[PDB]
Amino acid sequence: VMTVRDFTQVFDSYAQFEMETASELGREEEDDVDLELRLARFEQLISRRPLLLNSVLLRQNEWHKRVALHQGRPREIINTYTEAVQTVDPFKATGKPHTLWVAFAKFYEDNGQLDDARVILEKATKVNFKQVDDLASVWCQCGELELRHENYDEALRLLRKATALPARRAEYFDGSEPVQNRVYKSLKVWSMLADLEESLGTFQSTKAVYDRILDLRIATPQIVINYAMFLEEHKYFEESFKAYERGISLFKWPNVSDIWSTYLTKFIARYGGRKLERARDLFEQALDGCPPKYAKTLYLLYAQLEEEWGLARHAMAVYERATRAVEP
Amino acid sequence: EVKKFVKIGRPGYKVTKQLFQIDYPEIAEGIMPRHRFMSAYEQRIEPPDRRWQYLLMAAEPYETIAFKVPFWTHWNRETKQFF
Amino acid sequence: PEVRNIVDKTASFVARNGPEFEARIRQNEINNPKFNFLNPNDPYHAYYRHKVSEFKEGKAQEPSSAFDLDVVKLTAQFVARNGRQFLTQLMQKEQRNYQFDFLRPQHSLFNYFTKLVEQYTKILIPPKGLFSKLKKEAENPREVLDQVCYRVEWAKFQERERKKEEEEKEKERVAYAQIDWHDFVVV
Repeated sequence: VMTVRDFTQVFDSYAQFEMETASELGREEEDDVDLELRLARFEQLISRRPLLLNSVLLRQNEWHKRVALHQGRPREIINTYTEAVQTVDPFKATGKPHTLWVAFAKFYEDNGQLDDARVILEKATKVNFKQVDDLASVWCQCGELELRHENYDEALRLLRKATALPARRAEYFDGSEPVQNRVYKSLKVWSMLADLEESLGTFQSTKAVYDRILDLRIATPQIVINYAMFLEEHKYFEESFKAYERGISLFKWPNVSDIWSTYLTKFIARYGGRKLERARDLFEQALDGCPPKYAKTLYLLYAQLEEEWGLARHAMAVYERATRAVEP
Repeated sequence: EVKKFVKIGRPGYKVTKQLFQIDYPEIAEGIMPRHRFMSAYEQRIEPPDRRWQYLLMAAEPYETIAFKVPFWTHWNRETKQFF
Repeated sequence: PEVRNIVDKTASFVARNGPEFEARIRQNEINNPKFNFLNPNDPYHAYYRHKVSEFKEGKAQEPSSAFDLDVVKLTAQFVARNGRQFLTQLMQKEQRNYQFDFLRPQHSLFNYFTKLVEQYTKILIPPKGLFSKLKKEAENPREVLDQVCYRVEWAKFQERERKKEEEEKEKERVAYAQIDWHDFVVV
């Protein structure tokens, strides 16, 4: 056939008497050519079931993988899942092939919970230099599957093994993205490994250093999680200084250094001795720069702490010194 | 100077023969297109079998409408169409 | 298409107000990657800065002898009185058993016949000698001075027209004499 509606003629004949070329025309010209004509011919031969018009006609004019897989979802084309898990169109993609290995692992879950789940996981794990978080996110999705299977011990096996194995290559090889982008990724990777702090325990006292070398560049988002973990596993002066410098030395405009000053003062009190020289001295050394981050957040520590010191004289010296720096 | 400031931008000739018509961008200049049909003997290669000739109407802002050849014209400027 | 709509949106805002508003908005929202497409930080950098050019220039779409002279005088007398395009006093003279040698338009004498007809019309306009005659000519050297100056002004405009036409033709001839002579090619 060389024209259209020849499809419908063949359909009428086969129907009164009741074809991948119709699919080749279901994936036809790009922008609004038919997207429905060969679809209607194959889907109204008489009518039996398209079962592929949806997938092919939605891959004609990413998420075309879902556009396919939702056609015959649970088990109707249960054998055609082989084709339906495919989104290849061989090209460069970001989140798409890692998402695709994750989706074939979910298909494996529905198919037997192991039949190609870790197969697809390892397949995507044997990819090019990391340099990007799509691969780390697919491997950590596989690790989330590990922690999901409720197997605590072997889930920690998978977490440790293939979440400290990215610690050999988390990011920074090549690309038009020049920022390494390993810090937050491998922070979430350590989160999935241990010290998730909301689900699992069994993190050692060295878990704080694990989180530190799990950032390995900086932890600006996770100064909070690092502070919590450090004052849980240690609850000491190293933890206090860790949280302080975690907010202070990571990023300016103190969305971190305000909470860092709070951590420094409150920890130097409730771990390192109360009302002492260390609290107020570290407080001054932390909030020296301390612009009006919110309104004025560099006196609300030292003035009140010099008043808690108990001495009217030092409290008054610090009160004049802070009121001469109240509202600049 | 006509050739020393001759920017060769490489736009195309989008014309139909069959009476030769082209579409072209507006250079904003009083120069109208100049055409001529000549012999195919001048080029930086000169492949043999040079008896077929170049009928070309060239202008400033467009790649000129040239072709084999085997006033009586004009260019509508507010509409940007050469006939 | 979130990143697509972001690149196209920054493209419309930069097709309207430009990379200066890019620097402004990036300094205002460079804490969050919602402006990372207008900054070096997102993958929509190239697509964005080019789509601004596209939607600005008009490539992108909104995001979604005495005897012969006497005979000519008689031809003018007939063309002054010919009152219909197909009815006149000369339709009979053409095929009415005589010679009609000024009746040709392909004869060059047709042009002198047209001039004689213009003269008969210059006599047949009511202001030309039918029933009204104005004396601003018979006793008017001031209107005559006005008319001399009017001819002179037409002459000045015409001299300018001739000079501009000569210049335009010379420039166009030089342009054809410098037109593309090497890259002859067809599409």
